[PDB]
Order: sequence, then structure tokens, then C-alpha cells
Amino acid sequence: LIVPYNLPLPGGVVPRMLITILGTVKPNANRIALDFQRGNDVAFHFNPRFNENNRRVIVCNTKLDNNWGREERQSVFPFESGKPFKIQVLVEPDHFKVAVNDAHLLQYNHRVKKLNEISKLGISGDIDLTSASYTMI
Ligand SMILES: OC[C@H]1O[C@@H](S[C@@H]2O[C@H](CO)[C@H](O)[C@H](n3cc(-c4ccsc4)nn3)[C@H]2O)[C@H](O)[C@@H](n2cc(-c3ccsc3)nn2)[C@H]1O
Ligand SMILES: [Cl-]
Repeated sequence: LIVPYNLPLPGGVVPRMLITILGTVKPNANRIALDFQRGNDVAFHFNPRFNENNRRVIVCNTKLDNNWGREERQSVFPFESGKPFKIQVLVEPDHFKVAVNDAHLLQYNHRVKKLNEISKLGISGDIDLTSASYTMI
């Protein structure tokens, strides 16, 4: 698939919706981003950073009216440059639940409350993208 990639989420997200992204991190990657969007707002920005002051960190945030909110940071970093990955995002009633390569990574409490209006997923950054899909579990 071409990156950046836009995956429509028809009628928004709902609990029990599982989104699966398969790809490979490019060699010498710098960043990856998944952006769950409600129009121009970003309900959930998931942003692995491969070199922030020589550390690897995952940053999560929400953008409302073009302004970023309080960052939530995770030091557990399951991505490796050059290697294939699977990201699964499970929508639960109170949070997005993220697993990478079948291991739980983090939860992100819903800041944007109108789940039915979060109708696009943007995928960008330093990856080769193989597949992006969703199903109900
Ligand atoms: O909050 C998320 C946003 O962060 C900003 S960078 C942000 O800048 C601030 C000053 O304006 C602070 O410096 C902030 N900070 C917070 C901390 C901190 C927090 C706790 S200890 C240290 N140390 N830096 C730092 O993260 C990125 O630019 C945004 N971004 C990424 C992308 C993208 C596109 C394609 S792939 C990625 N498109 N927009 C997005 O990730
Ligand atoms: Cl809302």
C-alpha cells in the first residue's frame, strides 16, 4: 500500500472493533504515526519515535482545534528498524487498547467522546505498509 494511507472507518468506531495494521519498519526509521481522525481533530495520535534525544519512545496525544493536548508517553518500545510488525488497535468502551506483535502495549482513555464521528485512520511515517483492515470481534 502507498504511504501515507487513509483507511475510512464507516460510521466511526465502536467497542469490539479491531483494527489490524501489518507492515515493516524501514531501515533507519525515524517515526511512525497512526492518526484516528474526527474531521480535522485527531482523537488518538499514536507516534513511535526512534530517536528523540537518542531514546526510543512512544508518544500518544489528541489534537483539538489544531492544538495538541497533554502527551502520554510509553518507554516500552516493541518496534525495531528493518523488521515486520503487527499493530492491533481494539476499541473498548473507555479506551483504545494497543497490542504490538501480540503483546499488550498500552491503553489510551477516550478524550474525544463522539466515537461514531472518528471516521478516518491515517497511517504515515517510515514504514512499508502491507495491510490495513478492520473486523468486529
Ligand atoms: O504531542 C504530539 C505531537 O508532538 C509534536 S513534537 C512536540 O513539540 C512540543 C513543542 O511544540 C514539545 O517539545 C513536545 N514534548 C513533550 C516532551 C515531554 C513530555 C514529557 S517529558 C518530555 N518533550 N517534547 C514534543 O513532543 C509533533 O511534531 C507532532 N507530530 C508528529 C507528526 C508526524 C507526522 C508524520 S510521522 C509523525 N505530525 N505532528 C505530534 O507528535
Ligand atoms: Cl467529543
